[PDB]
Amino acid sequence: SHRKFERPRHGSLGFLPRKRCKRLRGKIRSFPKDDKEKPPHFTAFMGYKAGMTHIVREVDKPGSKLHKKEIVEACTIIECAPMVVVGIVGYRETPKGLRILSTVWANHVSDEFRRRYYKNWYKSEKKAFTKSLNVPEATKNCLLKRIEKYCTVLRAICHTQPSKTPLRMKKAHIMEVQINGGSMKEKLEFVKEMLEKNLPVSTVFNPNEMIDVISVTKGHGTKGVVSRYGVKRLPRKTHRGLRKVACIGAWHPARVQFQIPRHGQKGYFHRTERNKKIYRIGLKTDKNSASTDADITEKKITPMGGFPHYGVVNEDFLLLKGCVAGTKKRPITLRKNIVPQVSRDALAQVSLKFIDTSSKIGHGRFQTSEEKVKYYGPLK
Amino acid sequence: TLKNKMRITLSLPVGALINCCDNSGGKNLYIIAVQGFGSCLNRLPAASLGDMVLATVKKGKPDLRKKVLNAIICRQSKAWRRHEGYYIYFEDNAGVIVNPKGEMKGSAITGPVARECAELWPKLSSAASAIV
Amino acid sequence: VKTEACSFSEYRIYPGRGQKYIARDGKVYFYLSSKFASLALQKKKAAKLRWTQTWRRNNKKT
RNA sequence: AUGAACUAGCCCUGAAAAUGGAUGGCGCUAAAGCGGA
RNA sequence: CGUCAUCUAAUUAGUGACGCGCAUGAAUGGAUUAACGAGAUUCCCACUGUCCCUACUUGCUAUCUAGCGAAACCACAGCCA
RNA sequence: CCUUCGAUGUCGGCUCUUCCUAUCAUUGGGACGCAGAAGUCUCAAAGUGUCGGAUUGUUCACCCGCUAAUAGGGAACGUGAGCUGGGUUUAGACCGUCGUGAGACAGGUUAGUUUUACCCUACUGAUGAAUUUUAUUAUAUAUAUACAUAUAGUAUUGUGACAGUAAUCCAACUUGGUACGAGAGGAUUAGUUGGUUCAGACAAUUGGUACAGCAAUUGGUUGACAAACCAGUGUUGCGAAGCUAAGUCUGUUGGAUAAUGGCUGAACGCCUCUUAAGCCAGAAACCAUGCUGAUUAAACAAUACUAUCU
Ligand SMILES: [Mg+2]
Ligand SMILES: [Mg+2]
Ligand SMILES: [Mg+2]
Ligand SMILES: [Mg+2]
Ligand SMILES: [Mg+2]
Ligand SMILES: [Mg+2]
Ligand SMILES: [Mg+2]
Ligand SMILES: [Mg+2]
Ligand SMILES: [Mg+2]
Ligand SMILES: [Mg+2]
Ligand SMILES: [Mg+2]
Ligand SMILES: [Mg+2]
Ligand SMILES: [Mg+2]
Ligand SMILES: [Mg+2]
Ligand SMILES: [Mg+2]
Ligand SMILES: [Mg+2]
Ligand SMILES: [Mg+2]
Ligand SMILES: [Mg+2]
Ligand SMILES: [Mg+2]
Ligand SMILES: [Mg+2]
Ligand SMILES: [Mg+2]
Ligand SMILES: [Mg+2]
Ligand SMILES: [Mg+2]
Ligand SMILES: [Mg+2]
Ligand SMILES: [Mg+2]
Ligand SMILES: [Mg+2]
Ligand SMILES: [Mg+2]
Repeated sequence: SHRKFERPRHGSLGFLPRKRCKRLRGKIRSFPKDDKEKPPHFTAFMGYKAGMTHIVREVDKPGSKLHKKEIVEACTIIECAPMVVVGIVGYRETPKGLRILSTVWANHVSDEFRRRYYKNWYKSEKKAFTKSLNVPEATKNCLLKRIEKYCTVLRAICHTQPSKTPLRMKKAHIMEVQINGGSMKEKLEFVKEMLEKNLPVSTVFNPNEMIDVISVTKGHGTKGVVSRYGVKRLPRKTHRGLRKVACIGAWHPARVQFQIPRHGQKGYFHRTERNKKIYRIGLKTDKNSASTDADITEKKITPMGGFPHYGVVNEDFLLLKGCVAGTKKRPITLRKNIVPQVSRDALAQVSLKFIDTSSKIGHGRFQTSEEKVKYYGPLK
Repeated sequence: TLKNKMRITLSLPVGALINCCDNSGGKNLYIIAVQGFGSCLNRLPAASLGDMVLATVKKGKPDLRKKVLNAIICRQSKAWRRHEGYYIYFEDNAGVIVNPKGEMKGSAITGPVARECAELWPKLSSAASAIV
Repeated sequence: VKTEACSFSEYRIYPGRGQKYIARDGKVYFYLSSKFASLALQKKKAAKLRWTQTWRRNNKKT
């Protein structure tokens, strides 16, 4: 007979195999659609997560109850040191999917790029990438000519520089960044000028832009149905315990179905989230990187006492409205939208009035360390 | 009159007994329903400081009792966030008896009243002494 | 940046910190931390606590 | 050089139930279907 | 789920009345009754994680390891429409 | 009365998933005894929803409410080694009617033990080798070649067959006191600002949490001070970091169609959306895009370095 009362299903079946992810790094599944009237440009970047803070902003929404008022919002800080471009790779279309022609490498690579190919570098002779970079340029140009002639997709290989962060790890992270833009010849002439240089973050993104974020959620281990799926907790009188599901299924499909929620592993899942707005792009050469026109105290972004569990941020960075999956130090992949947004929020430009830099250990009360000494006077 | 009312935390579920805050003759209100509440299986309807409710009077003058009446919440004791960046809470829970159209049955509110409520109902803002 | 006093231990409160409270009469109080609000709702007096600004003023210590 | 009224072969409407399913399956229309030689 | 009143916002429940009572009734004891009861029922105040709606936390198990080490049950055996 | 009496646990509720359409609301349409508004009959359609309570053990029923609507059903009358045990249905006891009596009552009432998973599968997560009767959507210098090519080890970056999939509904204001109407009344559509249910995360702020920490204190015991300890956490106040909701953030657009309305146009010198041939527009439905997995393909590619030895 039918269930007495109706209620929507607990889980979502579109994220179903709730297992641990294959890797820490978040991988892009699809790149933005290639428009060939635009000039060639990069489409992605990668950084690390530092912490959160809050800001003060003036609203500009005619019709709202908050039309002309100062509000407070939370934000997330991503440390965004420049990457290095080290190679090129070209794909062509087949009925079996995309297909690699070849890979061309630059003339010199760094030791933190080579560490990613070893399980233990400290005991090795370190002979990776010591013969192949010594090829004549003629072979490379013939290969690039073939790529220009037969390929339809270019991507550029880039890597991060973990020595400029407070991380304990020394291996760099490697990823492929697709290059949209004009014709294949223009794409090739674009990439080659960058083959051993730095990508700063403001070459890829702009202020007030809308971005997508890819990363891996925080891990929690084995969890029960009550926490993993959110099911109704069961009465106090129950004999074998109350944190479970009462009925696993009817008699007679004489099996358990795959839609029934069970115990299992929770967290450490891979996710892609849309529409996170950029509020400010900081620069490591700037003394007042957290001061506004209304607050001329000369400040940096790092709060009094360091970002808790991360360290001090002293490269250039991003400020994102909202929140992002992952722990402190977790690598975050950034991507442009699949097609550009034209709504009112994505076009509106933001002017900030206050960034907060008080301590996040305990309950902080000052914005700088000089205020603290000025308030108490001389101590013992 | 616009009905925008950015969201406010609900803590006053069905079955609560609150003060009456005006000079109509009643002394308390017993909440029995909340207007515009949807469907969710085991969930109790609950209200915040600008909502209209259905209620009865448990002690007060005999012509107001044994009836279903309308009311509007003016003060609440549960903390709620203001978009400027702080949190607020009152002493007690209070409301006034009104028409289905929001017209007062009395003619004077006793204590302070919240600004979010006074923006949605103009007669109440007219009849209040302090708007906080 | 505009700040306000703490009404119990008169510090300065920067935006995004506070906690206000309305008495039975329409007097507004504004505390910043949990500790100060807890002390004020237990009916304790700031003049009776050694670490507050009020005590140091009544003992010629500022 | 049109207008009707009847009659009977194939086809069609009438034709709604619960795990996913059954001309035995694939499939078949110059039949690999129906009535004959 | 007798009719009337009351209790609630809403009462097959509780109490007070009515009585052609399928089939009440006088030591088969009738009608009452202060005090008493780990006896059966209804409402009110106080109180609270019973509940909205769950979260956090301690001991002892469970877990992995060195030793020690049983039983029920068993035609043959274990994917589906 | 076919199967089960060397036993298939016998009412209702709570919990949880899936299926049907004889469609209540939400989407797009046809008709009216259709001015507008409000409704009634009917077509494609199961994508998304279908509640809080008083009385009763209840299924059923009835009333008070909100809502957009509070549709009907199945899965051994779904679901007891999931629970509960109020009713029914052992043994105690009271009442009425019946019986000479022991006793009876599908008539009331009160009190009355709910046992076992470590096996096999199923399902949820977690490690992991082996794979030449095998594979190939090319490789070489416009030319040749399947009469071909292919070792292993460690490691990075990738392709993506196939399977799963996600958003939903409402209000106010403007259009507009306008269209329509004698009056009374009074749309659709589009725009703006908000909200409900659901899903995926997160902790700058607010709250909860305490066997990090600091302080206070009752009884007792070290001769006193100081320092401590015991009372299975002696008892109180605050309480960082971490976890956490009641707190904060985010939640697309294309292809091809169904119902229906049409175009050109014979049959049938007229006509006809085709009940011939040939075409157009078109829905919360379908297929993709997007998202999760991919020892689901005993699947594969490029690259770097190396193997008494190609
Ligand atoms: Mg029990
Ligand atoms: Mg903190
Ligand atoms: Mg200093
Ligand atoms: Mg319930
Ligand atoms: Mg005729
Ligand atoms: Mg046959
Ligand atoms: Mg045959
Ligand atoms: Mg009752
Ligand atoms: Mg008799
Ligand atoms: Mg006698
Ligand atoms: Mg007798
Ligand atoms: Mg042990
Ligand atoms: Mg044996
Ligand atoms: Mg048997
Ligand atoms: Mg048995
Ligand atoms: Mg059985
Ligand atoms: Mg209707
Ligand atoms: Mg009908
Ligand atoms: Mg059954
Ligand atoms: Mg049946
Ligand atoms: Mg049982
Ligand atoms: Mg049962
Ligand atoms: Mg069972
Ligand atoms: Mg019983
Ligand atoms: Mg008995
Ligand atoms: Mg706190
Ligand atoms: Mg805390």
